Amino acid sequence: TPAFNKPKVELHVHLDGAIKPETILYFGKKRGIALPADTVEELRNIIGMDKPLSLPGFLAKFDYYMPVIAGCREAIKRIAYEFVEMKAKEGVVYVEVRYSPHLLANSKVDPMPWNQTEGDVTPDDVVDLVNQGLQEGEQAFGIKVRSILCCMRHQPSWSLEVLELCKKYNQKTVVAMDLAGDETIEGSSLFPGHVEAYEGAVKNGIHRTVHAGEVGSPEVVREAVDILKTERVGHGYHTIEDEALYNRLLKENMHFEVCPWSSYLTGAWDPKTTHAVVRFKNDKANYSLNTDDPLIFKSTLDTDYQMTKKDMGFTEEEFKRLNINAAKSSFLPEEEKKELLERLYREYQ
Ligand SMILES: OC[C@H]1O[C@@H](N2CNc3c(O)ncnc32)[C@H](O)[C@@H]1O
Ligand SMILES: [Zn+2]
Repeated sequence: TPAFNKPKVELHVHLDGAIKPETILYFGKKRGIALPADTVEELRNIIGMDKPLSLPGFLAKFDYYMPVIAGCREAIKRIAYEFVEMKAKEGVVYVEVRYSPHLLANSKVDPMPWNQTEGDVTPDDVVDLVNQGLQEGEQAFGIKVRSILCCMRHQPSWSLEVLELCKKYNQKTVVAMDLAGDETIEGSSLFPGHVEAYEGAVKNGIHRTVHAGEVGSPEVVREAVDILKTERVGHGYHTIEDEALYNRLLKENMHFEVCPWSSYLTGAWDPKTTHAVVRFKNDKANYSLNTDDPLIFKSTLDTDYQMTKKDMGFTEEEFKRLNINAAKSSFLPEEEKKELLERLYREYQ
């Protein structure tokens, strides 16, 4: 009984937010770095979330383990290879992982992250490491996996570099650019750095996706679509507040990377109101189901499917339909995208 026992497509999930508590414990002791706990169980209760907190409160959880990974090549390549394994077990045939290359490096990064000590793992180096562990997992488990480099809202100076990384690793797993981080930061979507990086992505052919509407107003989503020129909208739950902007995005067939369990734990979705995804399922909108950060939300792709099934009354037909759309909205090249749609239709028969 796993809600939807059929191939799936995940377009929204962060690598640094989907690491096995066991691997975190392994590198914590191997490098001698402190950890909130010394047990996979207790470490799960410290990093994991039980009740709804907030976007700034959920983002702090990363501080507990990111230092144990960042800086180590062996750890960056391993978490990428294990990520594929996880997705292969959940029944996901195609996936798009996203992460901030700068948050995992300890060299050539202005504001050094996690108070690290200068080393040699450059940002361009973490993109290559992740490409290797992701490619190895593809041959060992049998699933297609592409990546997405993120732009941190609070750090616009890194953006232009994220764009160059997308151009250099184009198709070599990297298929797009994203803007994640603290959406509560006022005007973080208009910071010249971000705006310039997305302007170059539009003229260079780099795909785009922007975290918006998760906790901000409809104006933020409007800026990601009009000024940043996104091809997708991470979350976008608050878009319905602006009837005009929502119906316009509904006509343009804008994709909405939805994350149900995540919106409840971050406060992005008030539990006393109907979830936006319900309105999406009713309006036949383009959207996909995702996990966002399984490690911190103590969840699995099935969690979200079981949440929409029991609550919100989602049917298998809707599951096959929202997955066919995710495959159509994926940043795969035409040929590969056709192959994906050919496989799903064959398995959905
Ligand atoms: O994975 C890249 C970065 O994006 C941020 N993430 C993760 N999850 C997440 C959420 O969906 N909303 C906004 N930003 C997010 C984390 O800060 C992480 O370090
Ligand atoms: Zn996200």
